[PDB]
Amino acid sequence: NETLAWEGVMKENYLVKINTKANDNSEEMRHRFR
Amino acid sequence: YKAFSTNEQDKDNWNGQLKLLLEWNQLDLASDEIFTNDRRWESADLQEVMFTALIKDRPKFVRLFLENGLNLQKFLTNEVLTELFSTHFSTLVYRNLQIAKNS
Amino acid sequence: DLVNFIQANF
Amino acid sequence: GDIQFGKYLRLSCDTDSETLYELLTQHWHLKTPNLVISVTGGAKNFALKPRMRKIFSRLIYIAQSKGAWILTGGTHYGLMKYIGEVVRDNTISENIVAIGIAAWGMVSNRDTLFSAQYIMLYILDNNHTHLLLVDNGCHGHPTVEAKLRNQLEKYISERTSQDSNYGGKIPIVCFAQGGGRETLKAINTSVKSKIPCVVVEGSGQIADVIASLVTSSMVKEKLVRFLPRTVSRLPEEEIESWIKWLKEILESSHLLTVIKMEEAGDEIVSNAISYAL
Repeated sequence: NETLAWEGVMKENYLVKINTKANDNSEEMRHRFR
Repeated sequence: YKAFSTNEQDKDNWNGQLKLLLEWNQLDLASDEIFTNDRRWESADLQEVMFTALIKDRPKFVRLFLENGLNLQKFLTNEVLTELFSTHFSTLVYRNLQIAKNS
Repeated sequence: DLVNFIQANF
Repeated sequence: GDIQFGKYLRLSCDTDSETLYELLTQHWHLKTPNLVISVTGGAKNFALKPRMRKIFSRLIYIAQSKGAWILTGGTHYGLMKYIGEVVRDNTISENIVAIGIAAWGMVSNRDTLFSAQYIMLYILDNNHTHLLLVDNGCHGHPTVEAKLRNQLEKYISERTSQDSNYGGKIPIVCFAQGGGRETLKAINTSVKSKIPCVVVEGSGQIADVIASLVTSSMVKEKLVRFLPRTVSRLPEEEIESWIKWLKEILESSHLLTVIKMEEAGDEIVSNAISYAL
């Protein structure tokens, strides 16, 4: 029960980590250029 | 979408407009226009459209519905799950699963 | 203790 | 009525702010080094956004790090429920104080006082540590917190604390993103005193209006562009009040601060709060 909640929190952290890794491409500069 | 919205016969329709935008895989338009803000759709307004999205394999629309306020826990109900498993289950996949379980 | 104070205060 | 499944209470407008602060500090919790207060609309129509989710998670993290108090509507609707959920999530991973001020009159269930507990208009979120309900009467549920909350914030602002530098005072920042009208009134009253409100030019409509602004025609066109249906429903008389409040807010810019949409940094929230202070 509690362990499942902690698991969900860590899953959220891991998903955010994946999203940050994807965004680390730094391609937003050209979009801001446009 | 422009023709439907400007018709004025169904301009007030927030449900038919969403269904039409779901038929064609246009996620940005649905996010920006249909939901936007200052609309009291509530958690019960997305029931049928989200069911249709699940049927039609619209992952992005499913994610948008879930994150925009839909309560998945309340969504899943005994009748809904029975109707989902009874018929939409692919017959080929059903036979394959039966064979695998039996053998 | 505190609840008694709340009685009069509020 | 104190409920544990935290502390709850019923309040009267005539109650002195000093007595309430004395109760809070002496009885329950530690002194506050910061009073981040989030203002938004109480309507359940709160379209969750990705960047808004990230921003509010960062805000909660900062509040926990500095030990700040968080004052919210506490009605379990839209941004309220999520801002409480982030507090719960951080509490399961040294404590966050998330006082929530709501209206007794607008509350549906009545559980008079020992620790009466009920589970389930305007039900109140139980995910906030402390809840303060104020209604001297008027079961019609007109907003009453819009005065007590501001009085408490002002009094705590004057409260001198010899810590966290800031000239022996307390930061008392005012975060605002919701598109509600009562949010406009709250911002106006906050800026009436020297409270540095901060806005984000994101999904918020009344917030994007002020972000873009920083005349009568300008305000009218902005609020029509961002709130076409809302302004259409709004009467002509209320437009004068809206324009007056917008002019009052735009009068002072040293207190008001904005967050740009281009900035995608992880610490933009802390940067905004720090620059405002």
